[PDB]
Amino acid sequence: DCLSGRYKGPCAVWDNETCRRVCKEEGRSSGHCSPSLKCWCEGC
Repeated sequence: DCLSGRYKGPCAVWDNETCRRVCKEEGRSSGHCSPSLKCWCEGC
């Protein structure tokens, strides 16, 4: 998996879906948020 390259900011309980969409956009499985308020994209 990788970290989004288009998402930016922290990622908290209100940014997970954001990951879902941004990671979907790139064309991955979905974005998963990290305990380190980060946005991963899954399917990398």
